[PDB]
Amino acid sequence: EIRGVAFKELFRFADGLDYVLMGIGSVGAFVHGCSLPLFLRFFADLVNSFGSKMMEEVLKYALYFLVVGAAIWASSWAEISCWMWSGERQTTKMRIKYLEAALNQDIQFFDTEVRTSDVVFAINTDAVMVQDAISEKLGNFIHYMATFVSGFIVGFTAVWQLALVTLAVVPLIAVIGGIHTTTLSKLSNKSQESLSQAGNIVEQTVVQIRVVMAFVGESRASQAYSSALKIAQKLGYKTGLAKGMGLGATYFVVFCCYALLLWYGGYLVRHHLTNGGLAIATMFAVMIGGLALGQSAPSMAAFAKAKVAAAKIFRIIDHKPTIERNSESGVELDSVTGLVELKNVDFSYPSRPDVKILNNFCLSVPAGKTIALVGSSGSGKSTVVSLIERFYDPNSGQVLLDGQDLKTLKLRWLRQQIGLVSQEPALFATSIKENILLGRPDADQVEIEEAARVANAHSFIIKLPDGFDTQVGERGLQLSGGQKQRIAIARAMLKNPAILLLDEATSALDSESEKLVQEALDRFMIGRTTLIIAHRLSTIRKADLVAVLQQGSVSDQANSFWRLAKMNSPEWKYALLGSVGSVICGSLSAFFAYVLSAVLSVYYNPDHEYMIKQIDKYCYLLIGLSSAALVFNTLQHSFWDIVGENLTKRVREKMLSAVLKNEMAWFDQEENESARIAARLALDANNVRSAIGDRISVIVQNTALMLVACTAGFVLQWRLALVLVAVFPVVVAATVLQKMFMTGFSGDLEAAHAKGTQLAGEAIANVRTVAAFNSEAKIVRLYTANLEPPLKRCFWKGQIAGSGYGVAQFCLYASYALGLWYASWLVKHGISDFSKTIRVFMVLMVSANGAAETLTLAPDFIKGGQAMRSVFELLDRKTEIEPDDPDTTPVPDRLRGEVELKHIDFSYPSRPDIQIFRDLSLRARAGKTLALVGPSGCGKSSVISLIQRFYEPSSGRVMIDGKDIRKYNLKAIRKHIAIVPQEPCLFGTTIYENIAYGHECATEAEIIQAATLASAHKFISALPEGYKTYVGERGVQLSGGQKQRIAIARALVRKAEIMLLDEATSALDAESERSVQEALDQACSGRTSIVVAHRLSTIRNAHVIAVIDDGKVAEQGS
Ligand SMILES: Nc1ncnc2c1ncn2[C@@H]1O[C@H](COP(=O)(O)OP(=O)(O)NP(=O)(O)O)[C@@H](O)[C@H]1O
Ligand SMILES: Nc1ncnc2c1ncn2[C@@H]1O[C@H](COP(=O)(O)OP(=O)(O)NP(=O)(O)O)[C@@H](O)[C@H]1O
Ligand SMILES: [Mg+2]
Ligand SMILES: [Mg+2]
Repeated sequence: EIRGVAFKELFRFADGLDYVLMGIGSVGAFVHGCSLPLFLRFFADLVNSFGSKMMEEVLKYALYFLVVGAAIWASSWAEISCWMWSGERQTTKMRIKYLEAALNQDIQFFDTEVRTSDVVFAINTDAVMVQDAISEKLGNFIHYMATFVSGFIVGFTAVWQLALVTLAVVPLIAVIGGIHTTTLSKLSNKSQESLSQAGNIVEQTVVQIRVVMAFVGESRASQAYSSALKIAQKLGYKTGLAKGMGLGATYFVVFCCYALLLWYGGYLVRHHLTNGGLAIATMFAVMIGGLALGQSAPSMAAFAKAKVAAAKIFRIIDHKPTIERNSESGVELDSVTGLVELKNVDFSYPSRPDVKILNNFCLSVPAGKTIALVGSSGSGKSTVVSLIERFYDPNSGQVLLDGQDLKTLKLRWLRQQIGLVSQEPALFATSIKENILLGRPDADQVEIEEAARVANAHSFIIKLPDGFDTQVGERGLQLSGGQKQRIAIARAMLKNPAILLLDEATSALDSESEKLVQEALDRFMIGRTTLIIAHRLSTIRKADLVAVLQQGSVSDQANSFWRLAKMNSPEWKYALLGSVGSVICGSLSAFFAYVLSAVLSVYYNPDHEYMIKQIDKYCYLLIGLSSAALVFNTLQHSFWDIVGENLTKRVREKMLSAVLKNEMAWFDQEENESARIAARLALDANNVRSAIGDRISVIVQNTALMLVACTAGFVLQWRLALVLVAVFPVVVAATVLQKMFMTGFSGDLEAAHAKGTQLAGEAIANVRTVAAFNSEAKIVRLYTANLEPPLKRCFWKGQIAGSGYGVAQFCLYASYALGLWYASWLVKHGISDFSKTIRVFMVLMVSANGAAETLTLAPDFIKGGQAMRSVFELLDRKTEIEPDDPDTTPVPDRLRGEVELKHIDFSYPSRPDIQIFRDLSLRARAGKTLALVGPSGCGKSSVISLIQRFYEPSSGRVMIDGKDIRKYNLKAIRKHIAIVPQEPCLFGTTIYENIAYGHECATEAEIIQAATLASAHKFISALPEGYKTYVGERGVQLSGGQKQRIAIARALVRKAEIMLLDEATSALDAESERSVQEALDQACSGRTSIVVAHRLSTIRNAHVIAVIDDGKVAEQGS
């Protein structure tokens, strides 16, 4: 465990405006806290002048009443509004600083101790925790502490002995608070770690959603999510028990102190030290102070959790990169020529330090000559590029640029002078114009068009209906395989480099397109040096020099609450128990007041023996009620917290199931992206937990207190005015809370922050891409621009919450003061008695304090309405393609494999103007392989997407074994289909689990057999941990050939009747490609295949050869 930061450390992001907002909020909280005890003492001093003509007194007291009401209104408004706005400002600044600190970390930091889900969780949940600490909760804590201090001061003014003996309660409260905060901080640390793991599971599931549904992995993902959430719910159970114990102990100590105060006051009255009224005022003040201490628990609860979260964030924020770019003092060579050398480079990756990738590696790329880096799969090559880009510093060697060590000069102008086309083109979620513009932000439109033209990208871009502004793709999945690669080539070529690195730039392209791109590059590489990694002889022939790499060298209720209750029925037992506890607790509060007020009339009896006996009896009653309050506070808090934990866990499971049940058209939307979906789920769960589950107990307790106050008013026959004043707080609280909830339940602008979260997710998922193009500052600027609208919306919400709290406080104070005036007027005139009114008004004060505690929950209700609307909008949505229709034609156990497409007319939901298929009739024979060929955008992968019902054809019929796939069970039919994705990314797990993802249960021997049949066993066994090696966030800690061989092994261990396959032989050496192709041909004999090929030599015995020309039925015979 890591120790949390100091409380002061929470305020390192405050500026002058934040300081003045915090000061105004603190002044308002202090004045609001002192308003009540000074008001009571002022009435005590006002009684005499009220008894003592009348019109002048009434007018003066009315104007003083108006002044005090205005002061209370302003103070209670500021205490909420200023604190909310200041907390939001500091939280936004801290999020921006966290993103900026994370973005300029080393590359080795992102495959070691941070993931994309980790940063998303830090931006969302930990930041909300820190905000809740520095938001209006701090203002409430200051208000309660001011109330306690004011009560002690006025008690000291009235009776100094009683105030002094009251002052002995603070050490016990301090000890209880310290113990409770320590336990809560540790439990919250563990719970937050578990929740981060669960969020990682969710994000990884959504990112690879096509692979997840293709291999029927929704159930496994849901089970893993539930298993992760079980730990969090157990820690929540423990947290609720700890909170119950703390609140019970605090109430027990406060009530025992009350009884001791009562007995000591009786002793003082026995002598001639103090009279009745002074003890009355002191009892009132001490009661208010104890109630304030009781209500100040949620602030202390949030403080420790947010201290832990802020420690977690500040660990990343204060972390300094080990590369240590020499931005202040670098060489900054002026006229770079192009001579780049690797001299005696000994390099081993930080993730696997034992494996030495390069030993004594020497390679001199000349000033203006091209080097073709031929070599084996998983042997240098892409690592060498990572050395030139300064992704990793060489461990025991040197990298030189024009005879200058790269570590002695800043890497900013390096990456500005290097144009990189990586193995996997990492495209962002913006438009393709912004993706191309990443190379040079300050470029004209004509320059962008020229860069696209030379990179052979203009033809397919101008054909798009939206042109260059086409905003498609999260990982580029809304473009074809070659389109995103050509866009990456255009992006790299726009930034005119002196050194150009092409790590398999051609890779997956059509023959004509590949020739055009390579010729344009050749006429583009005349004056600049280039390092090219390519396993195709076409580029090698044109290359100037060739280097062979071997062995690392060179050779409302109706729609929100009742639906939750129906969903969460099998907890109404626990809730009921907790409910009664809360109710009981509230009763004691009222009851306690009554008892104390009764003692207030015993003090005046001259009979000392009878008075002493009454004092003793009431002291025993108070001790019994104190013990009961202890027990029932513990019970109510523990059970309400277990109810909240069950609520949140069931909500999370239901939301994840709803997300995973949807179709591709849903996932191909800007709102329904992986980082945004994960952030939505996490924020919704956190809001329905903290703002609803943690407030139901206090809501029902205060409601019960107010109702029992009204019931005692009816039983004891109070006047109609008194019961009206008692009822008024209930109506005010109900109206205010309903208004805040409806404000929350109607409208939002969280999508502005959701865009920032998604931008951070893309930036962290593509740290190599953002680093190579020096786009960290651009990402930070876009993040700040996205975060401003949430800042202003939260400003407005804080304004309305402060106004509501202020008006409610003013109404309560006005009602109480008018009641006080009426009661004193009744007593003076003798129309009513005295002791009865005293009990009436003590109970009234307790009820009003409970109502204020209820009113304190406005922002929580607003965010609870937000969360409820979000979760129910997610749940209500119904999918277009149901993953499993119960009433379907059964799938035969031995599927023949007669997959066909008849008159298929298909248009993607996104960009629906383009008609991908116009009357496409493709047929695959039973058990025979079929090859799909054509241009890049002809739709070869669209056929694969149509086979698995990712999207439905508009007017086409896709047929399986002579039966429509629509009338089959989608989950059942998907178990007989095995695919390999076009760009085979892996999950954030081991090789063993990645391969085992293909089949439900496949023990160990089957996994080994699949690995051998994919010719992947050799390198996996050569790894230090074998099949248990962690492969990275998306398989980043592996080469392309190894990743694709692992994907092939997974598709093989699926052992399906219809292996769709694809161009899975790319990114593989000629020998490796031949071995994999021979093994696949041997394994797939007798089973139908729909393999697509870009190199026609691979499909030598593919039987039927089908071309896709004009998106229609082209030649199919051969
Ligand atoms: N971040 C990383 N952590 C650990 N190992 C890594 C990492 N990145 C790459 N490797 C390993 O580096 C080894 C060789 O370097 P690499 O650059 O992947 O080779 P390559 O020859 O370019 N592969 P390929 O493109 O498929 O032909 C592979 O076995 C990888 O598993
Ligand atoms: N989700 C999507 N939304 C919109 N268009 C899409 C989407 N997915 C694919 N496309 C388009 O579908 C067309 C064909 O792409 P694809 O189905 O990958 O064909 P392909 O022939 O397999 N490509 P390639 O591997 O490069 O040869 C392209 O114009 C894509 O931009
Ligand atoms: Mg490579
Ligand atoms: Mg494709």
